[PDB]
Amino acid sequence: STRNGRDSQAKRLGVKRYEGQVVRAGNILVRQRGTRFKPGKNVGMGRDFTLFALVDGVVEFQDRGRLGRYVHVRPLA
Amino acid sequence: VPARIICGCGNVIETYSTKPEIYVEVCSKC
Amino acid sequence: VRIKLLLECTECKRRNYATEKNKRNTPNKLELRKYCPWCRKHTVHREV
Amino acid sequence: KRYRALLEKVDPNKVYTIDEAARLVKELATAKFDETVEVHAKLGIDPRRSDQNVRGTVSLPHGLGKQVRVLAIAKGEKIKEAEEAGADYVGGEEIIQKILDGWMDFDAVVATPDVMGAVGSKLGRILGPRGLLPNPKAGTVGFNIGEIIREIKAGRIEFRNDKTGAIHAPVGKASFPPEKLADNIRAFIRALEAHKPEGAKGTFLRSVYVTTTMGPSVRINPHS
Amino acid sequence: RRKFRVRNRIKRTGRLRLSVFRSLKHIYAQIIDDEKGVTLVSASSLALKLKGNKTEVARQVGRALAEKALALGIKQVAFDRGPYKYHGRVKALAEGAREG
Amino acid sequence: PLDVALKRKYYEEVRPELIRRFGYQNVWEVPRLEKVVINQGLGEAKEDARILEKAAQELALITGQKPAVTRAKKSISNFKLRKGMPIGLRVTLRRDRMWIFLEKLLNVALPRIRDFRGLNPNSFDGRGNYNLGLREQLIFPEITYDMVDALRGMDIAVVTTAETDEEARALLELLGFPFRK
Amino acid sequence: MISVTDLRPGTKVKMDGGLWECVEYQHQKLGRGGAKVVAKFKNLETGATVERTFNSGEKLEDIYVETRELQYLYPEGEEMVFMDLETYEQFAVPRSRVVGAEFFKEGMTALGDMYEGQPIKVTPPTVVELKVVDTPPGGSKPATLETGAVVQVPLFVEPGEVIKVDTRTGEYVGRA
Amino acid sequence: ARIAGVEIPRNKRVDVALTYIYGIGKARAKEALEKTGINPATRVKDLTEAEVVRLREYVENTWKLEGELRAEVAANIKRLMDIGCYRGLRHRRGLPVRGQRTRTNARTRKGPRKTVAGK
RNA sequence: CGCCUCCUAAAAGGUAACGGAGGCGCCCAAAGGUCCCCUCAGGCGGGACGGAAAUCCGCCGGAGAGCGCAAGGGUAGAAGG
RNA sequence: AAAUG
RNA sequence: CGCGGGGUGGAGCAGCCUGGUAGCUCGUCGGGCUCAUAACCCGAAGGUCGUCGGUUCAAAUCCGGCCCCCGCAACCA
Ligand SMILES: [Mg+2]
Ligand SMILES: [Mg+2]
Ligand SMILES: [Mg+2]
Ligand SMILES: [Mg+2]
Ligand SMILES: [Mg+2]
Ligand SMILES: [Mg+2]
Ligand SMILES: [Mg+2]
Ligand SMILES: [Mg+2]
Ligand SMILES: [Mg+2]
Ligand SMILES: [Mg+2]
Ligand SMILES: [Mg+2]
Ligand SMILES: [Mg+2]
Ligand SMILES: [Mg+2]
Repeated sequence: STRNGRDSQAKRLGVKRYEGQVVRAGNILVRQRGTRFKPGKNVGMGRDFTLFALVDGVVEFQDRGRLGRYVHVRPLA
Repeated sequence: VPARIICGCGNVIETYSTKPEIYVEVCSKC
Repeated sequence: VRIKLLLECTECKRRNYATEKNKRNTPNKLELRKYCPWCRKHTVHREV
Repeated sequence: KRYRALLEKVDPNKVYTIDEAARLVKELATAKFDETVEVHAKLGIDPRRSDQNVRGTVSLPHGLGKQVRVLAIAKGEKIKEAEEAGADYVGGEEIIQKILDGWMDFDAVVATPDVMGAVGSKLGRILGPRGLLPNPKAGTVGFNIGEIIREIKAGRIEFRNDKTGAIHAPVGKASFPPEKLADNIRAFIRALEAHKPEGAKGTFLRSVYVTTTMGPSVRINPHS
Repeated sequence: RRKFRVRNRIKRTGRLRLSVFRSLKHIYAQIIDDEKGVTLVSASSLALKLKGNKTEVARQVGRALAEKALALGIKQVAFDRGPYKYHGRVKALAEGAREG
Repeated sequence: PLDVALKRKYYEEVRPELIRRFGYQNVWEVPRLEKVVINQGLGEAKEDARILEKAAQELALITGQKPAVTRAKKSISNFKLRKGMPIGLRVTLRRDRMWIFLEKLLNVALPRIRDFRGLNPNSFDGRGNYNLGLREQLIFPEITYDMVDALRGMDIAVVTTAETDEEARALLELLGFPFRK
Repeated sequence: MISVTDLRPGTKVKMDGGLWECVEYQHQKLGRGGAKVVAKFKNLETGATVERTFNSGEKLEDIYVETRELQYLYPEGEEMVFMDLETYEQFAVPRSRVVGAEFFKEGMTALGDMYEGQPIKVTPPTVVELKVVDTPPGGSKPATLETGAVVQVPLFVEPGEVIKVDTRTGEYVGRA
Repeated sequence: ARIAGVEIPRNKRVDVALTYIYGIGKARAKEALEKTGINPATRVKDLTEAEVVRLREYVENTWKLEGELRAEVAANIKRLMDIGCYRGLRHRRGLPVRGQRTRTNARTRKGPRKTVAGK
């Protein structure tokens, strides 16, 4: 007779498009709770903090020291 | 507005505040 | 909830609705705001 | 006599349509002062059924004015909101002393919960059977006192069923612009209809009229 | 450990900032293009001499930055100034189709 | 009013000494007055409708600056009143309001204070600033005994660009601040 | 609709159209049969009790008879009115459902069993203060209290004197 | 009507109004008015700034009182905090010190009551 | 017995047990938009009633505060006031 | 009405 | 080994869901009535709310771990 045995259906978080991968405008690039990663160039983020491409291009992960981490998208030039 | 400090220990004080009709029953005389 | 309660909004003499949720007890005792109707555009809007 | 030539202005058999009794309700009242248009209606309920009593107010589109002295009994700067609202009389548990001993020159009485305690505790039996005491249902209690006070001036009046199973309530003045009172009436009905005690068997509004402060009372169809 | 936050900028998403500076005696203003870290157009206050009102002086350096700008391709920008408070000193200059 | 009896004294009677005293180099660098604060806790925003504005129109009646109604930041069970609004009254004096005030205080106020045998000399300490309290509020001229339903003490805090106490001490001392010495 | 295995004294529920409150609860599972819940109840208005038994399944139907604190205001008809010193609502309770409605007082704070915003039991405190406005200055004499009721008191207790009276026995329990 | 130490009496004759001071008994008050030739019967609510001032003159310097006398006496009583003057060893234990009956009464120097049981 | 959080879960995701440990069935007409402002908790002084934090002043304090509620990620170049 | 030593 | 409820003045019970309130009866000590003792009348004192944690602005109360408490079960072999 216990008092536990509970949990929540996993949510499958994290980067969902890595640096150098080609996307299309719309692709959600990152799923995360806080803001582990922040919007960048052509990268708006959503209500739930979900970063998503804003234009067809590639993904770049700029690490900005104590300024956080960024995910940009340099469109195809 | 300016004012006047009319103690009792003589000594009047011309300065400012409100109502130049002040009966300071005891200025700096103790 | 109970003190909560559901409710919508009527375009003032007519149809359409919004259906939000008032909140009894606290800021209550009736309530209306401005919102856009499927027909024409923007007006007040009462509960019911 | 004098009402005879005054009573002929009513078809005892007929059923009017608000409007019908509107042009009329003005020809019905004639006095040496502005008569207030009263309204009565035998609602279908039982007093003895504690639940079915009807206590509710309504903000009117037309009519009703500062023809009332409201007292806001509160603590804090609530007073500031109240006084700025139009609180003829202001002051908490110090004004209770005014009223408690003699004083009595107002109509309404708003208040704040925080100081509400002492009120009904030491004012219960006085203004209690007077219906003046602050009651939520009859929205004269609370903190948003602002709108509250500011509103008992625009057009919000109470109306609690009596013991006979009837309810009455002034819908406006006699020299009122034609379609105003007639419109001011539906406002009163639509709100009282909107308050039907869940277990009220039979037909609700059974007898609804349109009277004048002094005289004639033309019964109408409360669905007109 | 930081007096005023500013960053009314930082909220700069739309390219080409009209970066202003409120000096006690003068006023400078440059049309910076980040994502490149280069200043495309300047035009300072007393670093051009000009009149002696202060605000009427700004108005000038404004029209001076606009005219200069335009003839470079510029025509669309975004205002700024940290403690800009967008008041008095405002340079609601003609030209420069950046609106506002 | 841009100038007062004390203001002058500072400039042409204190300014000199301090310099000659500690030997300052730059003009500025020598002790000046920044601001003198006067607040009241009251703690009386309890029941009975705590108006206590009289204490506000008064605090300022002797100052000439309607005070700022501070409120409780946290909330305390122990002594009723909590979470917000309730109590708090305080005004900040600068420039000329600062001078035309300290004068009276030092000339007419401090004088009549029950016993008052000078101002406790420890209230400085590391503070290039000073602090002191008053029980009554009638210690001032602009207000009489009759008009004031209840009493009302208050705290007076003078801020100084002084870094040391000696610097602060001397200054307030050359100004006229009596001292429990 | 809560089952029984999940009852606890204090739980209020609706049985036989009436209001109760489990006051005794004991899970019983002897032999290899199915479990059983054997409780004892109390009506909320009448005192009547009744021990009963249920299987593991059987659901009951929880009720919401919370007990706020009301307040007397004034008499009217054969009823008396109170108020929840909380939301200040108005309750017109019929003399019957007001335990010891007499020996009360137009302004005293008592307790009521709110069942859908309508008290079905209004009790004052075991003993309340009341001003005797009667009695001959003459020992164990009758004394009409300000609420019209009468009570037996000693001598010294004379007109105007406020006393105490156990609202359960209406007996003089001392003076104010 | 603030006198020595802003202690303010009023609306009644000065004679007794002075009494309303810790250091002014009916005596020092009747010997204080003739020494400035004022009318005893006069209501404090009327008297030349001079009458009041030269009044606050005497009073304050004529004798040390309230505040300074008040406080002072406590110190008087302190000194009896020597090593054990029987006049102090009664002051330490809130009890009369002028030889008063102690079995009974002596209440005024011992708060209300403590009772306790019997034998 | 459905839902959320953390661990187990073996550095992508996912992953069991009558494994460990907690939450929810709501709530806000401002606790929502937007625009402009402000920066905390604590700590050492310093101060009338004033605990040990009521209100005030001075420094020191990058986040230990806060963000309605569990926990987690998040966050003062605000998501806080 | 009203116990005991 | 589980199943539910209980530890509150000296005794026996309220109060706990609906957090800001210690309610009752007896007992105790003081004082009267009596020659005296009861009774009876007058008045008073007394509760870490089992403990140790946590939640809250605050807890007897809400939350957990323990300690004692009372009652119920332990069946098919
Ligand atoms: Mg499981
Ligand atoms: Mg599992
Ligand atoms: Mg899982
Ligand atoms: Mg998980
Ligand atoms: Mg599912
Ligand atoms: Mg992991
Ligand atoms: Mg994994
Ligand atoms: Mg701090
Ligand atoms: Mg401190
Ligand atoms: Mg304190
Ligand atoms: Mg302190
Ligand atoms: Mg602290
Ligand atoms: Mg005894």
